[PDB]
Amino acid sequence: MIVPVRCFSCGKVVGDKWESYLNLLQEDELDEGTALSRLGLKRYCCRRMILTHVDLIEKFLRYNPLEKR
Amino acid sequence: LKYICAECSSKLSLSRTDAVRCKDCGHRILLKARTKRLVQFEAR
Amino acid sequence: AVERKVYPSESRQRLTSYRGKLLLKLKWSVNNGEENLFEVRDCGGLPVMLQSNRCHL
Ligand SMILES: [Zn+2]
Ligand SMILES: [Zn+2]
Repeated sequence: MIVPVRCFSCGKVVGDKWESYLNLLQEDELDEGTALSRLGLKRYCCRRMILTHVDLIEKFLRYNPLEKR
Repeated sequence: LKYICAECSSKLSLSRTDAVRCKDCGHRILLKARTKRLVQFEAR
Repeated sequence: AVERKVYPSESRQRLTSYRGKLLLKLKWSVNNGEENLFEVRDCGGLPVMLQSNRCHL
């Protein structure tokens, strides 16, 4: 749903890396493997976490029962 | 203000034998609001 | 008190059925046309297929 905090296998913090990773692909126009490297994700353990994350939460958030649409 | 309208989202409260409906919309479906209360969890 | 649309989410939350009014135009013909009466009849709430030409989505 939202970025996981740690990499499942490494233990390495990964949750501070989602918003930046998107900005790398978007703004700096890098490919995925270059951007992952720039964020320090070396082990394929860790590259997998950010490479394949689906920010499904951003869908959930569009249904907010506490505001007049 | 215990309840919330499911359609217009107006926060509102009820009483003893009161119109089970939004006082703005007239929609007859109301969500019970989460109010300040202690629930305890273990971070595991 | 004039009609308002019902969307399927409401049906899901109320745990009832998502239905539209089924109307029949009844022809009541006396003596082979000599005198025929018409009346449109409310034949109940007919469950409607979601995302079809009778659904509001
Ligand atoms: Zn990893
Ligand atoms: Zn309302």
